[PDB]
Amino acid sequence: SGEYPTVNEIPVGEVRLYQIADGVWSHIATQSFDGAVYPSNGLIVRDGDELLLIDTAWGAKNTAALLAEIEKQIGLPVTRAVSTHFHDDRVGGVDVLRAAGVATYASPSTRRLAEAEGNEIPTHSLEGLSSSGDAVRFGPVELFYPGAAHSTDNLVVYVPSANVLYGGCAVHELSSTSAGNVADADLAEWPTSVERIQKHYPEAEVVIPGHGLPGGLDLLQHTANVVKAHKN
Ligand SMILES: C[C@@H](c1cccc2c(-c3ccc(CS(C)(=O)=O)c(F)c3)c(C(=O)O)[nH]c12)n1cc(CNS(=O)(=O)CCN)nn1
Ligand SMILES: [Zn+2]
Ligand SMILES: [Zn+2]
Repeated sequence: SGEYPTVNEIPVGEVRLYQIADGVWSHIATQSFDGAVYPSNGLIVRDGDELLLIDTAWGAKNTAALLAEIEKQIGLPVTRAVSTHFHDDRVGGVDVLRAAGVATYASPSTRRLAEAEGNEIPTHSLEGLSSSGDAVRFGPVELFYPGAAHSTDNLVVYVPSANVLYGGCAVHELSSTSAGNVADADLAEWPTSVERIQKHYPEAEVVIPGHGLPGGLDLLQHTANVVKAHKN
């Protein structure tokens, strides 16, 4: 009823939306993985009379529920989606999106890694993001490649109209005391990549992690702190 939703308000298979700013929402869903349940976030950004989606809802059925929740709560069509890295919490549901008429995008690096892993594969390649510090415009957002962090391909997303920074899984929530799922991470490079984010988006007012509660710019330093402690 107004607070940012958590697993306890989200059974696996339901999706909730949360208004971040004018024309900016996060989507929250839950999924089971290796016998434990986790929340995950994505983003929705108004693009005139259309919507841009950032990341799936972690699974085909969750992503179908996401589209249904968007129709219920917003009522504008999702025309494009960007996946910010290759794991299932970002691309699982791309097939559902593609069958719903959504054009799906990711960097070539994400597409290659998704294909190699057996995950669903966005249709279109996002060029211009292969070097750390690269940025490109995509509808109402800027996509930024900070360097290797949670994964080698992770992208972050900035909504300049609202100073909203969606860090994806390269950014952790303030309550975290570990670095999450680090199987594909570069713990040595991650702090440098976070520093690049901090330098590029110093005016960010809301920072949204890939999992957990949004906050302010402090999430960036906190992430560097937990990653460094994990590496150690
Ligand atoms: C789907 C995704 C994934 C699944 C389950 C959990 C996560 C997590 C995660 C996020 C937060 C916490 C709480 S916290 C900051 O306090 O720790 C946490 F405890 C874990 C992440 C992530 O951090 O963003 N991602 C999660 N995933 C898959 C792979 C590679 N697959 S693999 O089977 O593991 C190795 C085989 N190659 N990596 N990530
Ligand atoms: Zn991941
Ligand atoms: Zn993640």
